[PDB]
Amino acid sequence: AKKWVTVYYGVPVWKEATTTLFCASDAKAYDTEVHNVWATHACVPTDPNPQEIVLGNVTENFNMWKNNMVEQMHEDIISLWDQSLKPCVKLTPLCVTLNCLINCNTSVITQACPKVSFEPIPIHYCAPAGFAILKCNSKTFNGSGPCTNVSTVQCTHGIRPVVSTQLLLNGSLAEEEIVIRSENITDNAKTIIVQLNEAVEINCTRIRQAHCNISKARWNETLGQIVAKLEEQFPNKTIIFNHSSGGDPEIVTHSFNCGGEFFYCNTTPLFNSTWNNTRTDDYQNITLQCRIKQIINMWQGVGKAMYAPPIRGQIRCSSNITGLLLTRDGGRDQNGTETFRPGGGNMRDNWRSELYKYKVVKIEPLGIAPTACKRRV
Amino acid sequence: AKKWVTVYYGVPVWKEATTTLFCASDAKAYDTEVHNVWATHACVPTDPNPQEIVLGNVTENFNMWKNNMVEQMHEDIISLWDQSLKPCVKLTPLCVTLNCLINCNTSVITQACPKVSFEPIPIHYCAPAGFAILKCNSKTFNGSGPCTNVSTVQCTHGIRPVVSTQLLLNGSLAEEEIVIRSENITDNAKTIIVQLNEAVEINCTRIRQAHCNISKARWNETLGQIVAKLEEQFPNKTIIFNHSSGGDPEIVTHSFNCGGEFFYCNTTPLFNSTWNNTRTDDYQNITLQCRIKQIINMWQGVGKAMYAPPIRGQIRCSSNITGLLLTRDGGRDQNGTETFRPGGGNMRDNWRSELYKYKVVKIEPLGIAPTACKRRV
Amino acid sequence: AKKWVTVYYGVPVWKEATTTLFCASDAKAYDTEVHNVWATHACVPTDPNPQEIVLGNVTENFNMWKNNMVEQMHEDIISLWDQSLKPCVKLTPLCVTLNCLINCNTSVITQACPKVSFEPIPIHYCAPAGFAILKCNSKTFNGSGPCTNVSTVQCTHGIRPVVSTQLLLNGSLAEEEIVIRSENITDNAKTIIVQLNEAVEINCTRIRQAHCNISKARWNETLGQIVAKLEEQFPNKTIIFNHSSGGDPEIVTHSFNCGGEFFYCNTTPLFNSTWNNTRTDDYQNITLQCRIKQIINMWQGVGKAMYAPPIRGQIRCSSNITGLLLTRDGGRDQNGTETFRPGGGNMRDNWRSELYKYKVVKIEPLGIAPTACKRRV
Amino acid sequence: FLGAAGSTMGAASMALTVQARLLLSGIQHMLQLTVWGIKQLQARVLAVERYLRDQQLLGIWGCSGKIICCTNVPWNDSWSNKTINEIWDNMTWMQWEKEIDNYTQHIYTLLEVSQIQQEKNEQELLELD
Amino acid sequence: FLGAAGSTMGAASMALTVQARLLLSGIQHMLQLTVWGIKQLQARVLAVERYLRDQQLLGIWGCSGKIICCTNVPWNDSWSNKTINEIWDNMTWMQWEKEIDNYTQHIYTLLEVSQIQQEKNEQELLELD
Amino acid sequence: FLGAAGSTMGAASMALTVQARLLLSGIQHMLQLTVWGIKQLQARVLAVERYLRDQQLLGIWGCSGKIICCTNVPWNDSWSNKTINEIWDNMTWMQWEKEIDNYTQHIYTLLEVSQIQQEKNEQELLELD
Repeated sequence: AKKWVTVYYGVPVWKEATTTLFCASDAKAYDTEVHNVWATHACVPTDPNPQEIVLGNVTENFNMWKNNMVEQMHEDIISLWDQSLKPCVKLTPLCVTLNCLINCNTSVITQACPKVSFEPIPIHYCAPAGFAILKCNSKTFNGSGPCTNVSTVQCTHGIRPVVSTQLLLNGSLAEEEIVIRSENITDNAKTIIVQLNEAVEINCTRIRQAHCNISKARWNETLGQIVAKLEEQFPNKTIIFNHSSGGDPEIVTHSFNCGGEFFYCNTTPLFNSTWNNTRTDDYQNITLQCRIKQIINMWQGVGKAMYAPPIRGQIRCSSNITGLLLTRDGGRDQNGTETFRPGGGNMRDNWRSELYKYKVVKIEPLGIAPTACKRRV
Repeated sequence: AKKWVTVYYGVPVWKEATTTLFCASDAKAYDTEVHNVWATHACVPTDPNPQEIVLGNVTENFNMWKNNMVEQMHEDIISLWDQSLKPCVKLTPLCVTLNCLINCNTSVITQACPKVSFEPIPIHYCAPAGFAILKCNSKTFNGSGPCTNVSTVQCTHGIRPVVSTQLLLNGSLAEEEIVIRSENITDNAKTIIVQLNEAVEINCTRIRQAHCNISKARWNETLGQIVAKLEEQFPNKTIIFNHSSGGDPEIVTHSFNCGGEFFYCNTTPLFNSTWNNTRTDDYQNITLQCRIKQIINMWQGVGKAMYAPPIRGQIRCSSNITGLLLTRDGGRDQNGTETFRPGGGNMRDNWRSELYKYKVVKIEPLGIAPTACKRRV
Repeated sequence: AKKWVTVYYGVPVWKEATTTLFCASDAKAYDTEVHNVWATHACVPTDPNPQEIVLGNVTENFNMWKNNMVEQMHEDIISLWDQSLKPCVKLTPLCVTLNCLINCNTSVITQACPKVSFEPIPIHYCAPAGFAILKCNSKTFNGSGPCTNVSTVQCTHGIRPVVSTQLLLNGSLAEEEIVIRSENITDNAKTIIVQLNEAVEINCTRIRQAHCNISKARWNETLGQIVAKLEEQFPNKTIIFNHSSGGDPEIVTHSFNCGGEFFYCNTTPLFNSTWNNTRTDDYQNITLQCRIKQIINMWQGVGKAMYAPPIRGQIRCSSNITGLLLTRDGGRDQNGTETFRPGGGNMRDNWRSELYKYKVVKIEPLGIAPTACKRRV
Repeated sequence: FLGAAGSTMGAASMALTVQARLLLSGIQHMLQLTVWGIKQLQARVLAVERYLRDQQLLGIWGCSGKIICCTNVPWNDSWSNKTINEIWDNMTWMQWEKEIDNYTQHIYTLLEVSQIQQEKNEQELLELD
Repeated sequence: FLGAAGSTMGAASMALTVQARLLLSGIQHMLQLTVWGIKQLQARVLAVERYLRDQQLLGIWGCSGKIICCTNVPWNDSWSNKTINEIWDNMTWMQWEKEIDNYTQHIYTLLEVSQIQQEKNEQELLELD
Repeated sequence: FLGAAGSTMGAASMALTVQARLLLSGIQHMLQLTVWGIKQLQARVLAVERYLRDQQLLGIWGCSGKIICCTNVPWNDSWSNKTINEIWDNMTWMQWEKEIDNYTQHIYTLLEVSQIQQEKNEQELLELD
């Protein structure tokens, strides 16, 4: 016949937006916790009854390394820390614009230091009226690959902003098997993330000395499973671990926070074992030395920070280990080997392991199509 | 000429739905009253500015034995009692499905029974968004007959869900005369509701002995009016009153719930005396002997419910009388006599005494009609 | 060619209405203040965030002395005064309809007199859903003359219901200079309002005696500026001031209240100085004698009233003067002079100097106009 | 709003014109009122939604965008068999609706088929012009 | 939503087209925020209801569901006696509305009679075909 | 809301009529939870507002007050080079939208010009009648 353009309505279509999402936490508003205080000041209770729509045969290209949600939660967490742990001295630099001796002098800051309790609280992220959030359901997700079993929602699950390096503390587990994620293997430039499917207990207890214990009977099996999954990418070579290569104290050794104390712990007696298809580790309680600090290197920029003296004593911490961060060492001098050292420190990297599913979308109804009819004039 | 079809939009229409309503009773939320506690827990503050509107020369068929709005208040008060008057043990049997000696074993439940106050408060039912209720204003209404003055509303009038038999507690009175209502007369099987336009007072006080007061000087007037009105229906008959014919202790003898006490008062010396066109009683303060009890056949299903025993004393109950349930005795041997005995037993009948004026209505706007129009084509 | 009528939609047009308005004040709900209690019982919390759209070069005619908003506040304050300071004996005239010495008698009632505090609170007026409020921003406004820089609002600014005479108490200051408002000068009938730019201080403190103190070093300059503003209208004649000319004890002298303390303060040593281009007043403290009262004349009608005995002692008041109401005297015998005296008393006038910059409107969208298009038929 | 219940069809139609002309001619408190506000707003929002949905759905019959519509379907003589004047001067809307209840199902299919008929005829007419 | 007052008729009318083209081309917390939210919602609901009611009520004159309509009633020179250029180059909406407020009511009666006559003529042609 | 993504164009077009027929046939609280009711009502009100505004603004191309219009712009072959059945039975809506995303700016201007021409011709004829 004869094709003629026409304008339709009500077509389903999606896009990508850059709106602002609000927090949502089941706060308490009665205790001294700074997280509770922040949640009470700016957050609202959770949805009494969530509603999830299970969409059908759709296929959308998910990408996690280029998401935009993280760039907002990472700026919200930093604001959160400005209400719990104020610094006695906040020493940061600032330069003066001069083409080139560029002016650069240290600036001093100080306020009150009242000791307060500190414990993370779950937080929910929701989208405003006019947008939706797609979430995937595939058991693997391939990293940054398309998946099919998608669903639509308005809010995320519970998220704990726990901060740490070289080891992922309390957090959600995998579906059925430990998985490895990386932006681009074979470039020895991007951090490798690993997610487990069964947490491993850790218990730290202690004036300037403390110990940490981890169940070896489970840790050996965890390493065995991780290595077994890992050989697939590099079958011929031999995988060997090794302690940190040096740098700032906040990255050479495990560092975390507990009860207003900044714990630093060496982690050498965990990566000295060269691994093969068989066992070469040993053959109870794995002791782990730790010493608290008062002059630390900030993670929100550059500059040292000092806090008030430590508490009297009797501080305990019990936590679960679910994820892991590992780096790689490549080169042409490699001779049938592959050394994997522990790394991390980029908080964005630590937080991408929790928002790698959700994607924020907007709906577009309009549409143009060629039809077989003709207008009456 | 020639007839054609056409469609009009917006035509009012009456229909029947099966929606659900929400309790809204004046609450206090600060006192220890159980009704106020129930209202504050699951109810809403009453409507501040309800509106009643008058239709035109409308004529519909309000019904009383086919309304469903009673089945909601029944199951709401039943839930309220299970949370308000917590028994020490609420015994309720439960059988087993066996064809036939069928299996039927006793069932028991556990619950704490601390002494609690109980003073009934009205509840204002209201239909959800999208529907309405309708009520007439005829002073007689004939029962299930079409009225002529109709009004549309959302929330009913204050109703006390008090339970009792052979005598109604506080309740609305008639407008001009004492009225008599029934569903299908001439079968001596459907209870006759007699509504009074004057309140007969009563005061009963007192530990298994108590005394109730009846002022014959004020009861005689109401009795005479009721008997005179009854004479119209069966003038050829001679009206004779008597006492109950036997049955459950909660029906044959008057019962009430006052101050956590299950009063059973024997009102035989008020309905045995015969009546005629002239008085034949005597010629003041008739003493109604009463005995406190702890035995009740749960009106909300066959079972038992025994609470903690009574308080030491000092119990008063001052009540009004504005309604009554009376059935008539029929038979082939009726030789110019009309036996009138006390009635009651199904609290559904009492709940039909306050809901017969309201019917749930929905609206459908579309309509068709014939006309001489001819759409161009 | 050939014009034809055509109807448009959405055209911007305004009008005036006579709708109602609800109080909007920031109450407390805990204090004993009667104003706070009344606001909590009937008022709403203040708006959390206002918005103002600045319109273009549009023009409007704001008439001030014929506005309808004043009566609403005047008849709303009367109720508030009827719930805070109750009189012990309320005496009012009462007549009977008789054409003529008509039947006229005095009816007296009583009420409880529990001593209670009293402090004026700011109040906001807001329009209901469907109407809008305009506002001018010119620095002079000429009184009842059109402005050019108008903008829309939704709730008026803070207002204080403080009631006094001959000296307007705490109130908003002018923009740049004192401004004079007068409905129609040269008729010696309408009260003349004057608004200042620099608030003046006053301190009045006290069994039946009290003293008031003022700051001369600022009052002299204020009076000089006021006379300089006045001289423009009257360049030829000579300005003069004088004490009140008599009447009721509530108009010949200043009168106000402090927490159940009704002060009738004389103000003769402030308006005696004859004035010309130069000063002739003096050359640190001006003292004003004050005597409390217990039998007063109501301001919301006709009739005397009585109150409870005065408080023990230690009564103080610090106040800011912002405006000034004056009367005037004409006459054919005037020999080139202008005498100005204190005024006030009509609460309508006392509130016409605070709502001169507001007006209510509703939008009428329909419009017609001629064009060159024609229909097909 | 189309008509006050009780009046006859003719009277209601006559009063509707005058009402429309006149209308378009330009001539205590407590904290717990919050819940009732929502309970009220919900009904209004639902009614607006339903009205708009029905107005848009009327596009199948060709009357979309209008309320007073008549189709080109001849009125058969096996449905009512009554004069127009009597119906339009008595037997208010409820009775008239209850009268034609039995057969009203088929008229919907007739209307749909006639609308499709006119639509197709329009498409064939498109070919010539 | 046709513009903002204070601007000439022609300028606002023209800017409306550009705005529509551009839009269509696709190019501190406290417990007392509950009340003002309901207040805001009520105004929007009322505005929607009024808009719908007026849009439906414009059906008498055959301009149903149209912001801009056309009529066939000649413009008598005894009303304003002005040229179509000066009307749209100056005299922002309010001034023009003020100028022609005396004859407004008569116009509605004239339009109603014209519409009824047009409908009757169309029905006569219908009887013809 | 017209359909669920993934389904082909023709299937959704066919099913929408049945959906309309069905829709026309009519066949643990935290006192801070009150905020969520407003959060839902605001979304619903905004949806209705946007629907009305878009429907009103769709009138430039002469397709106002409808959900499926037609225009008078011939369909070239350099845009898709595709036939009816393949488009209307395959190529889910998102894929088709992506396919012709380059020319999605010229067609708007072409359609607007065609509408202007049609309106001018119709007014020229109106001058005749």
